[PDB]
Amino acid sequence: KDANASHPSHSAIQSLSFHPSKPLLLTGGYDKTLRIYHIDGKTNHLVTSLHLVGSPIQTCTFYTSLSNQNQQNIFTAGRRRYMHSWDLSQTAKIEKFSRLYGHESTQRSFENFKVAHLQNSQTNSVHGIVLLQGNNGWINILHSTSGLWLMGCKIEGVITDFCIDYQPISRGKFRTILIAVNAYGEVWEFDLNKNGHVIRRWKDQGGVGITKIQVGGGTTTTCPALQISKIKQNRWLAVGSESGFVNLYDRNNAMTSSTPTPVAALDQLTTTISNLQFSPDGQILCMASRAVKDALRLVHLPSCSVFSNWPTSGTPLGKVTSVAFSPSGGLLAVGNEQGKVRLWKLNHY
Amino acid sequence: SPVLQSAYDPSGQYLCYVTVALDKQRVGVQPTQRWNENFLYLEDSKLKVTCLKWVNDTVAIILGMNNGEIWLYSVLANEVTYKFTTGNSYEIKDIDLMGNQLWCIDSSDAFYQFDLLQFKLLQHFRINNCVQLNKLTIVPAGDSVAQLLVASHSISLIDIEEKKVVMTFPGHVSPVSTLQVITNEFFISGAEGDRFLNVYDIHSGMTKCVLVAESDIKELSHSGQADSIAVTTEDGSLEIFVDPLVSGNKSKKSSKKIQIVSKDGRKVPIYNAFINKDLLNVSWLQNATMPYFKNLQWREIPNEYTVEISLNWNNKNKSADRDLHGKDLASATNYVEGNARVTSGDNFKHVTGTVTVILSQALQSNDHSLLETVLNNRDERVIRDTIFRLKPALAVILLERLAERIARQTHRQGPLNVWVKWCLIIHGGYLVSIPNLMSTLSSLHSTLKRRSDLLPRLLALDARLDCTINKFKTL
Amino acid sequence: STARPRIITSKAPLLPQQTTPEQRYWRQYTSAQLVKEHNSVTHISFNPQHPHDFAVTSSTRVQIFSSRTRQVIKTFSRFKDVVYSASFRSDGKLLCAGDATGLVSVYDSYNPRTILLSINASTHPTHVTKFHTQDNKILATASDDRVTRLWDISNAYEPQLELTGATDYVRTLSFIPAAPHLVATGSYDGLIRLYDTRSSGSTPIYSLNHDQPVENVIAVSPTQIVSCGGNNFKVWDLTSNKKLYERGNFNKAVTCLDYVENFDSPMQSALIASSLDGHVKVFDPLDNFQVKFGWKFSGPVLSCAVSPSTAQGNRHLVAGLSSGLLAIRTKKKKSNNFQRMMRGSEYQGDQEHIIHNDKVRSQRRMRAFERNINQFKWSEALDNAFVPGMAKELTLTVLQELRKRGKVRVALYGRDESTLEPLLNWCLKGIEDVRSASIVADWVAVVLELYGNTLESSPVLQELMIDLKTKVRHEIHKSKEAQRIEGMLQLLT
RNA sequence: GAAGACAAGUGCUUGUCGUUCGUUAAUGGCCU
Repeated sequence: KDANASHPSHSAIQSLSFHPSKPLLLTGGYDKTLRIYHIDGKTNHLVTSLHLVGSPIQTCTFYTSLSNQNQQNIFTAGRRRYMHSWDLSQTAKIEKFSRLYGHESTQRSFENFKVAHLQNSQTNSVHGIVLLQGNNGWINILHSTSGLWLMGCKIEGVITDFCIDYQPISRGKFRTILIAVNAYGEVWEFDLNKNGHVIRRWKDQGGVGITKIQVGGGTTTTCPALQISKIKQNRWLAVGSESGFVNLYDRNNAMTSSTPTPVAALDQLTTTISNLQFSPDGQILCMASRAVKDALRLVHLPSCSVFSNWPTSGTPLGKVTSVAFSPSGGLLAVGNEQGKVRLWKLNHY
Repeated sequence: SPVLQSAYDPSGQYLCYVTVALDKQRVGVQPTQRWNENFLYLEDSKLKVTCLKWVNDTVAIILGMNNGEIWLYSVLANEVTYKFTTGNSYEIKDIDLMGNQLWCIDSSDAFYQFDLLQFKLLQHFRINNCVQLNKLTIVPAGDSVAQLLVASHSISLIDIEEKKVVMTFPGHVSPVSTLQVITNEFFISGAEGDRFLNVYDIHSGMTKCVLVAESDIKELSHSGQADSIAVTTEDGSLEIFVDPLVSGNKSKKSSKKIQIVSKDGRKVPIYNAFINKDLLNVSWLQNATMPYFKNLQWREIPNEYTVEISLNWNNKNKSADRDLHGKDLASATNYVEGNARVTSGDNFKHVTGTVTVILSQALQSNDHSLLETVLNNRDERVIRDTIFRLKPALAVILLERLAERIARQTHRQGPLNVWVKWCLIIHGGYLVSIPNLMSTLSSLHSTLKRRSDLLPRLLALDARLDCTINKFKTL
Repeated sequence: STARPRIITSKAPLLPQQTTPEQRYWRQYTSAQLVKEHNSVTHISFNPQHPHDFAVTSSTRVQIFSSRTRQVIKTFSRFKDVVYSASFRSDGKLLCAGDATGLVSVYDSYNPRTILLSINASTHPTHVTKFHTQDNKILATASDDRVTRLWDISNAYEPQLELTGATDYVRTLSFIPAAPHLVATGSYDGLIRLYDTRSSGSTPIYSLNHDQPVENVIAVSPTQIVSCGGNNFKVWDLTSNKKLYERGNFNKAVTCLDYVENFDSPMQSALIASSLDGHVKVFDPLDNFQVKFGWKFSGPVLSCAVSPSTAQGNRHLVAGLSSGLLAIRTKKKKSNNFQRMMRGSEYQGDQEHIIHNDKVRSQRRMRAFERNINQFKWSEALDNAFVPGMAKELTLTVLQELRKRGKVRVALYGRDESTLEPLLNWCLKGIEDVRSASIVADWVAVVLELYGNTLESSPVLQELMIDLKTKVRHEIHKSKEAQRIEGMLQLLT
């Protein structure tokens, strides 16, 4: 049963997220609502439905701290200058991140954010960070709870996407690498663990108009681990274009070759890529387009082959605007322009 | 309903309830009187909990379920202590534990008996003439275990010792859902989707009476002295029959009814009520999975009752930091003058060719468009002669109108100062006679006092002007 | 944190005769157009049901106007002698026309072509023909024959009740909204008759002893009527049979009078009256019928009328003068894929659980001086105040607030010889008022004590200080005269 | 009003205090 069938939305569902431990799907769209549903097998129900006033929601992801395991903040933003942070009776503690502590000239919109973690490396004090797109090349990194501007990296050209890769160096210590892309394909790899610098820059073979990068196969900003021990380096890197192609890169030779050859250039989607999401095991990559009905393609990994029997001509998709995986159950929640998040279950998991 | 199966402990202090969690079932225990975060997940996505029972030496619950084994799970430490293994691989439709002799039903009608102290299986044991069996209870005849009841779409009392069925009962057209013994001679029986409950005699075989509900029957609990039966219907409500065994005569309807309806007008479903000596514990789901409870004495409650609770249906989010509108409460509320009237301390309020007749006409009526035409003249002998032939009652009106024009027009203090001067001279004798002069000439006195206190400030500017004027006139 | 307070505009103690809220509503009746007429207009009556029309009478021609276009919609030119009155019915369909030839004609509104009815009254001219207010089928007319008649329009040949007992020249009558059996009748010698039509109807129940002739009677209330007669106008309580108020505030005799209740106004109801001096004065029964506002026209006014309570549009004041003039004063009043794109913009949270509004409410925009004071550019703030198009009230506000918060010396440290000239040009025009001269005194004395060295060489500021000297001679002497007339009030008290 | 302590003269003179007693002017401005 669809998760929106308990209580329907009114706008197009713009972003989804699953709780990293709890069964909880957070839905948000231009309805200015954060509808947290529960995910049963048969009877979904509303856990809560918070309606902000005047604040459209484009991206909304959960965040659980690595060390505390009890904060469970809910970060949402939109085409405004603020980001609403919801903590986890009757009321709701909602603070807004309407303060660029150094400079509001770069990011006049908060709508493109992704929440990752970071290690101090002076102390072993792990904490969340939020990363925001800016004016031209500026990716600005803020503190997740204190709100201070921590650091900020600028790429050349126009940002179109950014994703975050982890690297465990030693016992209980990991270095976070931010992977950001130009329109051209000049992919940069910043090292956020130390101060603002670059590890490597390279070129995606193709990708004249690039929409999304997702780094998956391990711990990612959408489906992370719950502790410093289970943080694992991602194994694959997907670079999505706007002409429908998606170029995959295995990290075992993309970190070495410095101008890496794509493993396979998938072509089965035509319109612009709206979502790239990897399964938490790393074996199913979900590419989704939003300019046409029935624009979902699952590809087997590492065979790089689209599944033939899924999806068919009788599946209900609509204009697919946001896809979500599940961290444990292997579920797949797919949004639409009709605001009906429809739920599927991969039965191997 | 999001909660699949929930079972109360004896004496009503906790319940263990199972629920779906990303297509992996989890079991949790909640106190019912007074949050919680401790659950047991099932590590496989296929195996599901079918039946549940408590044990009255830590408190442990019983999980006989789909995979074939029967789990023994201690509440205090989230850990299964032992798994009782059925020899075959079939789901367990029902469980019962009295003494140390656990009893369960295979899906293929095979009874089993398990010992708690030895952790052993006593006797895998099958019967005839019951092709499906899905519910069992045993009788509390003493310390013994004999003559367990087993039932599925018909009820049969079966003695263990002779391994035979003793007496059958005419069951129900649907499979039986609730089968509990109440007293030593009567046991309740209820089907699935049926609004009927029968107290069948364990010795006579004839039903004593039948209990009808208002809707279909899902969950049932009973008091130990057989004076109250608390049955939770499927649609979400609760009926309580008082004294079901008292002597329509054959069918007894709901004595009292308890519903739970939220404050906004929405209805709230009810699952798994509990009853005791004058104590009822209605349970429901506040959020999608979190269970909320309410103790309530059910004898003073009338025949129809609606418990009202507070769901945040359209609740405005008040904040501890925020005020009613944006600002903080440690933010000092700034002074705003706004639309405040500003007055003064002197403003009292209810404390030869003349133009006399055209001025008196312009003062008896409030024709200000003609008073100015009279007042354009500046020939001072005419001003003397007009006040001479002026009505003294109209002169007080003239002083009020002249005061309003000198207050509004500061440049008109030239010609109108001789008008007020000549009026107070001629009608001076009448003005002493009228006593409330502060009431009448309040506009005159306020304009004059305000134009007179300026003078030390204007003199201070003028001599300081004359210092710099005499500085440059000399050189 | 704390939100920054706005710079509050300064205010002196208020002068007497300030603008009342009731004056501020009534002075919106602007754009007074004037339409020439062939004779003295005597009656203006609006439409009760849909008040977008009002009928104006003239020499043999009642013409219907509009509330929207304020122009002539139709004309009625089927009259032998001059038409006197023209009153709409409460249904708004059928309008009377009392004619001086003797017989009255009533026909449908918005239709000159279909003369629906022509009742022959007595051979004397009929001055007023009014329809019933609560009832909608009975006409009441007067005449110079000193009798009023009540005609049911089903029988337009014989009067249903020949209401007699009048003394001389009944020229205005009115009904009473509570009782349908009670008809007020005003003669032309005083003696305001109150008649009963449920009775035999040939003698009044009582009379109101007005001395001078009455020209208009209007029911201001179910239990109060108001009498427009002679130099004043009086109100009467009907049940007590006693006068209550009397307002002698007119130069000549009041002629016409109209009343409106529960229209959108700062007061509950308003009573207007034409004064035959060009003055139409408004009164309110809650404030003991005192005068609140009075417009003045050129010639004397014979007919006054206001739009009724339920206009729902531009309201009108129609006043008709003796010289054939109708003065009208009027208070006036993408792609379908992109809607399926963003659908939740018009939702506002009608069914969600928790609503959290945290958008801070936008204020009035900040002015040029308030921005510079907040950014502490005090020297640039003082030059920002004296832009010549800006009001004199807020130039005093900048001078006060920069004196209070900062200093007047900090705003004058960086001044040049040319930069002082906008400052001294305003104190020339501001020294006269009492409202500013306490602040002008400090703001000029800082120039005299600091820039008294540059006056020695620059002749331009020398002319400014001389002209300030010649204006403070007038100001002190005016204040010296003000203390003399202050010395008057202690003599005569 | 006094004492305790440091600079400018080729060893003392030339001022002031995060010292006690007695006494009626670092280009540096206020969020979202």
